Amino acid sequence: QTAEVTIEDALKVVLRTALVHDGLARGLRESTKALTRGEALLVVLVSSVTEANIIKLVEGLANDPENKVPLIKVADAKQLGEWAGLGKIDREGNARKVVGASVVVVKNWGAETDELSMIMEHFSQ
RNA sequence: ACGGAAGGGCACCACCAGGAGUGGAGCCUGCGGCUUAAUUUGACGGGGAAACUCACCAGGUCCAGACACAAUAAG
Repeated sequence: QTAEVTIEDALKVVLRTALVHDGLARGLRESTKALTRGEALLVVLVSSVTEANIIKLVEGLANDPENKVPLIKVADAKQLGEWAGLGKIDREGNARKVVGASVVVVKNWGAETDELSMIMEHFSQ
């Protein structure tokens, strides 16, 4: 469905603070295995991943989702890597560069419970 | 200080009178020695002793570096 900027930013900060809570699965494989075991409480998929194959497989389970499968889209790959600790680590004075991720799962919420509840309930519409 | 000048004790780790002996024998056990891949080692070691005790040998295994720092990395 139609993705807004508030939704995507609140989402990347959800990945940011639920990353600290030791509750993420950062990668295509770890997130697909996260969704096969019923461990994904919310999944984040990047809207700019070049190869569409694995996505054409995840977009078949996105258009027809299960009762325990909520998803949501972000804007870029390198940045969704960044908020998951990967991609980049940029704070007021410090910087460190890695490479960006395609999809990331939130297994344990913790410090972002009401935020992932809001994000998942506004994607219900 | 030192005496190997002399004088006393005062003693079965000294001598008399003995007693039992040991040293000779086989076996035990400790020390040295040689031999050994090692025959662990101190000068009784609570040192009793096939694993343990092993501290010595022939080989087969693990587990290494706090960290800092440069690349990689999430496709």
